[PDB]
Amino acid sequence: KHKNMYDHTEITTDSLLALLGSEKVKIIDVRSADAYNGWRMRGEVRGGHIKGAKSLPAKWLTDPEWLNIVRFKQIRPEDAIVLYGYTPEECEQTATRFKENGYNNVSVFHRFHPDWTGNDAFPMDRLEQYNRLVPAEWVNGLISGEEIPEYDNDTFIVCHAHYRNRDAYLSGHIPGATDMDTLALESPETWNRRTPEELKKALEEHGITASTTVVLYGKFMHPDNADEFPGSAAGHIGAIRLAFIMMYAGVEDVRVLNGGYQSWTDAGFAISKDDVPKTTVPEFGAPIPSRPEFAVDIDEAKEMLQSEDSDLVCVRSYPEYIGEVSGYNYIKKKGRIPGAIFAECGSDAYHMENYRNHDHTTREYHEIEDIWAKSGIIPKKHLAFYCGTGWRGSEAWFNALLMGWPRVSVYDGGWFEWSNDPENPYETGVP
Ligand SMILES: [Cl-]
Ligand SMILES: [Cl-]
Ligand SMILES: [Cl-]
Ligand SMILES: [Mg+2]
Repeated sequence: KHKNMYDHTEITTDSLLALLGSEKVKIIDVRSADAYNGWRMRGEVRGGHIKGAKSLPAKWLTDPEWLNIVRFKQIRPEDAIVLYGYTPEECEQTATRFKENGYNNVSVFHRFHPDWTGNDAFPMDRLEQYNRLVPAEWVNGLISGEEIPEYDNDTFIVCHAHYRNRDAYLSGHIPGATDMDTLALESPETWNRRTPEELKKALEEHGITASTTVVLYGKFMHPDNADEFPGSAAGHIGAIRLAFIMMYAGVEDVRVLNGGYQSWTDAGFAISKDDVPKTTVPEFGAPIPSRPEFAVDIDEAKEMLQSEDSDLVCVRSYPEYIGEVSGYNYIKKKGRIPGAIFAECGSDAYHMENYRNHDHTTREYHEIEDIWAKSGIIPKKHLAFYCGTGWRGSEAWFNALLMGWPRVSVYDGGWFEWSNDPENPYETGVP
């Protein structure tokens, strides 16, 4: 009876079942986040995670901040740790890593697949709209013409988003993908979505119809506030921003590659440097916008601040929230919209650390859900997420949409439109 860094105790199905409600037990899913979200990556008939399990992909073992990731997930040495993957062998390195860092109660559950996934009495959970947030393997099957799950279409396009930075695309992109400048779908004057006529033309010239499956992704290139356009380096926020606008416009099937370009190269797939010409289409095929409820403008937003069942969700940084900085080099006004609920995005206007993992995949949705709930951000309300100009609001909105929330919007104008009217009230300083 000694602590063994390399030999791990197995916990049986019956023991684990009896512990599903224990507050002192942490069930840890070491598969990829996409499998955790619900993708049936090994052909299992029930996808998702053991009910109550947290997500800690073994892929993160090479991250030097691994222990800080564990600690901010509130996984503590006094907890009983139960690990599972598709196989117990996939858990061994994670089990050892926990034991090397002072975690003495670590078990491996051997029978998640196919035992747990294959019996409907064993409770599981999943991200309700997981099929909109696709893994790299799905994209690779799509462009290769292979059969893939959650796809019944015959027309697709892979779109590499960027803000006036074609080099983000030309320096390496998914084979066959074409680039879309974010300026194609949003106006540099208002930083809102363009008019219906402009959206129709822009989508057609990029080869997109309403019945085209659009797969969006961007390249993270370490945004720097010292640069004139830091957004040129936050390509995957821009991709989700464009996903919002396309879904607003009326593209029926929009997917986002979870984690963006890094997920493609982390999977080891081939990259291309061809400047792929556009294959235009003549008619978009649906009235624009087909889903106008996704977009909230300033008059409705003011109404939502007065309504009991509605709220605006400020997805800005803390220095922006208290009026220390405006967040952007082209905005002078500092302050915040009075009455909005704060949901801190991350470090600045071009980072989403509170909504992402280190590899830029979306944060474990239960964590987003629970933090939001502590502030009264809940699905029974009509929610309009916003930020400076709508990029971060769109990513927060997308995370809520993935959870299946029935009334979530982006207040497009954000602080930029709000503060451009001097008659609009604003707060400043620490609350
Ligand atoms: Cl949907
Ligand atoms: Cl990004
Ligand atoms: Cl604000
Ligand atoms: Mg805007």
